[PDB]
Amino acid sequence: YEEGFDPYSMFTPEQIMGKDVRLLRIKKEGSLDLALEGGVDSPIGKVVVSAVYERGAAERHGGIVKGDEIMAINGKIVTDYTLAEADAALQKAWNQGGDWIDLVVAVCPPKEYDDELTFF
Amino acid sequence: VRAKPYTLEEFSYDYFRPPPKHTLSRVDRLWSHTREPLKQALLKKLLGSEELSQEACLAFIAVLKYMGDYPSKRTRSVNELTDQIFEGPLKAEPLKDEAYVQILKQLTDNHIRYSEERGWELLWLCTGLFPPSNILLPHVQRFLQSRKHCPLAIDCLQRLQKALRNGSRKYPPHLVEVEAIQHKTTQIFHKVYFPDDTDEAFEVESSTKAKDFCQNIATRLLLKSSEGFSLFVKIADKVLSVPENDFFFDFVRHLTDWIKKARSLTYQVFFMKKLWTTTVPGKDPMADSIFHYYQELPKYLRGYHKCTREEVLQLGALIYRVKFEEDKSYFPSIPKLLRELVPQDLIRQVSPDDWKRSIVAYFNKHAGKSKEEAKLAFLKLIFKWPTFGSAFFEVKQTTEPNFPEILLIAINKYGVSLIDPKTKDILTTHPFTKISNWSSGNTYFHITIGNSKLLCETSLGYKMDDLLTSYISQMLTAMS
Repeated sequence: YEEGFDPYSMFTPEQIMGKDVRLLRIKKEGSLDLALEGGVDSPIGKVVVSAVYERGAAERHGGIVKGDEIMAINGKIVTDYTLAEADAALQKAWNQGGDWIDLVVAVCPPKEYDDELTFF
Repeated sequence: VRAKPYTLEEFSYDYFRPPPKHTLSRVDRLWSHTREPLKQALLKKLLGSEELSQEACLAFIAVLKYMGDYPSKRTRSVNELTDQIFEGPLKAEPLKDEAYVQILKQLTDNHIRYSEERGWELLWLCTGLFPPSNILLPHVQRFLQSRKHCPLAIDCLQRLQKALRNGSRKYPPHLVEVEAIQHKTTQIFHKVYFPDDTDEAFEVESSTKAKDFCQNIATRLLLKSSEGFSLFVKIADKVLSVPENDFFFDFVRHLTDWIKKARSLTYQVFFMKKLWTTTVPGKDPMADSIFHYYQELPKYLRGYHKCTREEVLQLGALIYRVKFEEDKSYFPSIPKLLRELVPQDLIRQVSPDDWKRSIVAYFNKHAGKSKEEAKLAFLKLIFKWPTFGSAFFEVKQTTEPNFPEILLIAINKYGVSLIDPKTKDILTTHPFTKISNWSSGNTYFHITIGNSKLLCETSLGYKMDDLLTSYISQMLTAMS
């Protein structure tokens, strides 16, 4: 299963240096409800989760959160994809073929700072 | 003979679609009330426009439903039918005149009293969203002027004037607008919250723009200037500033609509200092009294500033004085109220009773000063610091290698400052004049310096972006 995934079969030690790389095999029921942001072009220079909507599929699985990095979609590495290239690949993996979607993600570490309140 | 009330009969002859060719052969006027849905838009202009005629017929079934002239249900939202009526004209100009002629038609020779009372609510809602064209406007005015005895006719005429002046709305009527007119009340009052833990009810109209609203609050509060002040909407988690030229009801409606897509839809309207450029303590007594002290106090207590022990004892004794004035009966309560008197990070540096003894000594040095004088004395001491009037953000920076990963970012009149969170030392200040570009996402905030790039990991990029945009705009317009 997903607990039996080796990220070194897909990535070089330099590629996943310090990253916590996991495999998520999402169910494939209705809407994926997972938004992306970034792209190779962008300031962050990677594909990250911008929102996991409460409705389901990505939320129902629970393995993926806002800030996590999308590294591969159905075996195809998406690290140097643009935002439009990534969104197209994510939708095409969800709509076209299979009974599941295979997402390789770099799990974002806990926020070591107050990222909620602002005093004006 | 007394003149009958004005109808769209004469207007219809030139601007309504002609009657079907079979009409004359047949030995229920287009400009008069029906219970029969339209199959084609009223206006001759929409004849060719298939997509627009379609939307005009959908909005008319919503006008029928609202007025009880078409079956519906015990509808969930008070604004479910009114959104269907106005979403069309708000997204397309040709549909704006269709909205008026449809409503006016349904108010012309309407036998049903329940129906006619509901159509009036719709015309009142319409007059606060957008005016009719220059061609139609006189007819709408003559329609209203000949029906002065109807309780909403003079208000619709008044709203028309405000709609011609302020321009058109972008979002359908808010639930407070719909509930007000259904409750037979044309005046709306909205609560506004201030940093001094008080609130007040201010009158709001459909045409109210955040700038006018801000000016009425400023006038009320006897402020010397409304410059740097702004409305803020606190909904769910989010706290957004309201753009100066935005319609108050459009901002709230859109923000609540947006929150509803990702989901209690309860909001709070705040008035606060946003930009601190022109702020000088002593200049404006009410601005200092209500806003400046109360806004700078929690920033200070979070430990965002670099201060000496002499200053924390002085400010501690000054806070006590704002809270209890000359009363010394809350002196033994200083250990219990330390989180309210001393910055978070320094509390552990000294025992609760050593703080109590030091604060009690400094208070007696502040003579017989009032709660108000104490607010100014606190402000004047902190105005000496380069971090006064800042917006502080805790971020994870990914671009600077000599700087810590966790940074404290202060956005104030001097630009963007990167502060060491531990020492409270300013590592660098990037003036607004040296900031060439910026962007934000849900997980970041980026700034380009010159022809140097800074990437911050944050969920507050939207706020930072707004502040950077507002400060740079303020300066750029001041340079004219």
